[PDB]
Amino acid sequence: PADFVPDSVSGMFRSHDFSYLRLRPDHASRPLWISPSDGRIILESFSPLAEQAQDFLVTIAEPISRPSHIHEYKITAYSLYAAVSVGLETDDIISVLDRLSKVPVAESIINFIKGATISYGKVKLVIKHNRYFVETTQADILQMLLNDSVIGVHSFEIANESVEVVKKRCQEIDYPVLEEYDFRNDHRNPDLDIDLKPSTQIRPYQEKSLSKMFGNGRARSGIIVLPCGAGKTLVGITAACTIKKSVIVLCTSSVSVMQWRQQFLQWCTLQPENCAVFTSDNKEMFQTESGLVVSTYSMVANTRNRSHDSQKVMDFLTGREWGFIILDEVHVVPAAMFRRVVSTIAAHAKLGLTATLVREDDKIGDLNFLIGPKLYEANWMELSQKGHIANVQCAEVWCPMTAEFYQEYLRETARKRMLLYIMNPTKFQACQFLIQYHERRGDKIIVFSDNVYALQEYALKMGKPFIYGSTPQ
Amino acid sequence: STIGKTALGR
Amino acid sequence: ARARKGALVQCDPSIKALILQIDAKMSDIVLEELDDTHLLVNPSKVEFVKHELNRLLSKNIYNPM
Amino acid sequence: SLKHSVTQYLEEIPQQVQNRLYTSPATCLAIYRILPPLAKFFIMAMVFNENEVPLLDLDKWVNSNGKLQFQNAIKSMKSLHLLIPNKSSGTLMINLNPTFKISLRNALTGGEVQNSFGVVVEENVVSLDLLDEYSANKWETILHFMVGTPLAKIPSEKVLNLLKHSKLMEEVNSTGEFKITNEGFQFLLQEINSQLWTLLLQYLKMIETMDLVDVLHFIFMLGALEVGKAYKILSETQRIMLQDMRDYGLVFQKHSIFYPTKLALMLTSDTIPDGSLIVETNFKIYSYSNSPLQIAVLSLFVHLKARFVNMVLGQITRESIRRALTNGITADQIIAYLETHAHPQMRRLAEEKLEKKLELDPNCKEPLQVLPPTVVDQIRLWQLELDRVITYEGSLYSDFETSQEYNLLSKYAQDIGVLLWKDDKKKKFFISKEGNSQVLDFAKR
Ligand SMILES: Nc1ncnc2c1ncn2[C@@H]1O[C@H](COP(=O)(O)OP(=O)(O)O)[C@@H](O)[C@H]1O
Ligand code: BEF
Repeated sequence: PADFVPDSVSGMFRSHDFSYLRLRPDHASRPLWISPSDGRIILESFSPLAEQAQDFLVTIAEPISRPSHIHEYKITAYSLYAAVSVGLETDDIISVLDRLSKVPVAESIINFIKGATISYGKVKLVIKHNRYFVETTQADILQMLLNDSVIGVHSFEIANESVEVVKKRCQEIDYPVLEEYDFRNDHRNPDLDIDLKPSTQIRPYQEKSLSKMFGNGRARSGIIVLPCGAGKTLVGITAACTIKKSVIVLCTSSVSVMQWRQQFLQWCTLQPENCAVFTSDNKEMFQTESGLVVSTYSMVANTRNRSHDSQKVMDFLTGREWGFIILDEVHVVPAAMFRRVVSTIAAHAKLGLTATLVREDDKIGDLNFLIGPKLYEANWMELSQKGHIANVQCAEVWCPMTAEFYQEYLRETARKRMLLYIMNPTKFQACQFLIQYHERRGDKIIVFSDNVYALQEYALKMGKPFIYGSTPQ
Repeated sequence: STIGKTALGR
Repeated sequence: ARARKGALVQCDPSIKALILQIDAKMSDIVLEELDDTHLLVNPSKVEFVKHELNRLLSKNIYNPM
Repeated sequence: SLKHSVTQYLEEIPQQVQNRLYTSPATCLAIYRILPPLAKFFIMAMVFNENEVPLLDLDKWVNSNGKLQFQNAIKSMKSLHLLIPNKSSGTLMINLNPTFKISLRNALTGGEVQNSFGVVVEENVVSLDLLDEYSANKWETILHFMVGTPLAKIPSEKVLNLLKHSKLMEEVNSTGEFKITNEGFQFLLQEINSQLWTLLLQYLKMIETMDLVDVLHFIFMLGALEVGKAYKILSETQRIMLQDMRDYGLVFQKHSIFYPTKLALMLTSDTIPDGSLIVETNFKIYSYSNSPLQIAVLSLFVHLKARFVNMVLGQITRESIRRALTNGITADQIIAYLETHAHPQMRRLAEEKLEKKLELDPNCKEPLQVLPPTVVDQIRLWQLELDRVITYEGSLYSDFETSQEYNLLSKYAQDIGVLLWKDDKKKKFFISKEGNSQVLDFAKR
């Protein structure tokens, strides 16, 4: 920004005017606009080179909003920390960013990418016989790690419980750690010979998600985000069947845990003998050399009171050195206590499967040092138009509160006001009309309600079955 | 687009 | 034969109840209840009830930053 | 509306002034072009023959199919008093105005014209570098100040006086500021041709005691002039008028000779896009425009977030829409602006959506909506939010001795359209402040 006259309307843009830079002659082709200050990226999805960037942008920048035509990404430290893992250096990112930008990349953006892209690839955490060694490939790192205030070819031991500290400590210091597994050269752990039966049909995006994980040949630990119903179960199954090692699955429900075993059996050749479901109903464990455990966080993250029947199983889980962990619905692992399982269970590879990667608190970023970076993400509309997921006409009905009910809503306190505006009669009428209308259309309807009293009242009024927390499995 | 029409109810 | 200057407020049940609540807190607002959709209000308070009601309704609307 | 607006003004002028308005051929050659095609056809027929032609002869020319057009053509021609109906010998004879006739004959056949088209100094200037820049900037200043965007060089009092005195850009000393109105956004929504005619038409009505014909002898003559050339200097009123016209970016003056500009020729006749924008379901806006005029008008109802040389990106929000509505901008105009300034990508996708809709069921033809319906619905809903509370100024009538009297007074208010509410049970009714005195007076009688 030198010798650049401001415009009479520049006042409306408070230090956001980016006209101080000039446009390149090939603007009509290049699809990207780059914000030199906020790091935002505006992508033209209706111009050539749109597809070549829609995947490159997903790697280095988290997506803010991706509407029909104009996509909006943003570059942050964590997004770069995700891209730095899969064989990417600063030069490649800068080269492509300049090659795809209508405007030249500002120095500020170049500075941001340079800072965070050089950290990757000098510390490795390995596991041996349930003992965790922070192995480094050069001697110089000893004067850094052993002299760190928090910590405590050369390899040294570290407390199992203390992994969650050092891994976060590694982030603050120059070098963050990467959890790579060379399952090809791992012989000590007994193998499990399971493969996808020929009837399987690995969809493209599933292959892309796996490629971002097994690109180099050593399984990377991270998170895969796919829309609801995209087939995340088969993604985990394929990862288990390609690593070919004892695997454990954690899922946040009893119905869902049952779903996983049935899915695992159906899609691959996992013999039923080697599968054990550790839920509140049955707790038997496979005695075969290598097997599979599908359990839940509530049955694995408990600390204080475990029953005698559930104590032997937990010791069975802890004693062996597992080869793969599948954390279904990984948006709940950074909670106060669920994260403990990631440390107690020994594993050389960790995968996270979730359609939504968001939580109200600030603990979402904690996933980086728990299971690793985010490997792949997929659009929702892209899979919708390709027939992989259904199209939905979202609607929001405005049921005006009747005069009689509304008057009480003014006086009542916050906690009871909720029950008051959940049970207004107009909502009953709207739900009854929609249910009848869609039932005539031969549709299967689901009626959600976080409030149980309304759920029961609606169900008993309409004579329909209902499910809530007190229900036996 | 049903904006101007009367509200739903009994 | 008797005329009474004022403002005729036409609205819906929800707005009517809010005006009554404002009238309860400040007595002079409502001069007379005409029907379930009409209220007679003090001329000086027309510019105040109209401005105050919007503030109350602002709680129900989610303005992102 | 262009020819309609200019024609409509020319109709209201008294006949005595129209006769004087046709003395200069320059004006005649301009008024002739605005009439319907059939009107011009008949006018050209009568101009060269010094006789009187019965109306039935004119009727014979038109075919049965085009009979309707013959009614508008004759009506519009008679309204301007160009065609004089003379009835004699039992026939409704038709003749052309002698002054209009002579003027047209002089214009076409190159007769003495008394410099109606002006003269030439043969000292040309560069059109692209100066004329385009001068009027574009001058026209830019008036529109920028109109939109309310801050600007360094404010226009002179002449146009400022005209702006306020018009419905455009209502102002109040107590407020101390100027803001655009319902007609203001409509004015900004009109093409350059109509955008210029609105100001010139308002100037015509504003002037008082400067002849009305002279101000038209200049505007219509100004169309005859061709851009990029000199014209030496005319009526006394046309001198101050020329300087006044200089403030609207119509004529450029170095300081003896004046030069018309692109807008000068833009007055007579007609003649990716800049301003096209994309609106997403996320209520975002991306405008492919590089012009402070477009950015300013977008700022009326858009919360701008940043800009690049090629495009401008912002977000639609409740605050911006409320800000525009408070100024009198209707949601219908806003959607019109978005639809008529839509990017080709939106149009193509909308066409494909329509094609798929017709592919499954070709029975119904859904309207082609370029931009998503949710944005339109939300904007209209916000307008309803502004319309929630309804208040009228008026009086309440009560304490009636007799039902007859209550019905009599209330029914009278209904008849004159000043009744806002009534209740038979309570023998009460409310009438607007406007009709109070009429109801009181009727009550006494
Ligand atoms: N490749 C595939 N072939 C057949 N069905 C598939 C495939 N991928 C996913 N599905 C189906 O998609 C549905 C949702 O799968 P699931 O793993 O539960 O999704 P998610 O965990 O992402 O919500 C199931 O019916 C599953 O069988
Ligand atoms: F419904 Be899935 F598990 F995202």
